[PDB]
Amino acid sequence: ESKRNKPGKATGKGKPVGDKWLDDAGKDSGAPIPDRIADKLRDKEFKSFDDFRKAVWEEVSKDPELSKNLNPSNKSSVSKGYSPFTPKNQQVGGRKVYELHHDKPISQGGEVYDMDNIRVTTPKRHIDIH
Amino acid sequence: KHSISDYTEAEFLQLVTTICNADTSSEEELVKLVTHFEEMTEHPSGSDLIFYPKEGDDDSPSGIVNTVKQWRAANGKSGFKQ
Ligand SMILES: [Zn+2]
Repeated sequence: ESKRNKPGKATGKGKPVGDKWLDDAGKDSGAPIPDRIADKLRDKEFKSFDDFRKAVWEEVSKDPELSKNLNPSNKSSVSKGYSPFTPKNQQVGGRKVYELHHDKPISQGGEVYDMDNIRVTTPKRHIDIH
Repeated sequence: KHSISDYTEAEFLQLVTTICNADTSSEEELVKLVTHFEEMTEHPSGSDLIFYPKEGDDDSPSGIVNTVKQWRAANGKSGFKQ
């Protein structure tokens, strides 16, 4: 009953990001996948989009430029491949963590594992987009 | 565990420690704990106490417990068991 659950290889370049990377997640189309993360995940095979999601947050945990902007609690989360918690004001009910979003929707032929088609969003911003 | 007065301070510290260390079998489990934490403390900052401390706030498990303890004391709320 899904497309996100079909295996595929990660592609795409991502974009340079700074300390406000995750601040960008609650705005516009969301924040890009960092070029630094894209370099690490390119050409790796993933069994589902969720496995890709886990890999993104594990790479964030391992990247000093990205992880330095998460507090000790959020560091513990990303170390486990969990998505980090957003600020309270960007949460919506039980959706409390950053969500990966497909800029061109998969339901519309958008690429599942092309990082240039992926954005990091807060729950509030993601819901508003859709 | 229906309210924070059901917790001794030491029990509450265990909850907070679990959350801070992401010491769960799934993200779903962790999110549920965080929700429970917010329901217990009744603090306006919610999960920000754990993940987005205000400048100067101690976001270690003991620091978070103290903040909660002091806030509840200062704002007319019941405290920990014992
Ligand atoms: Zn989306």
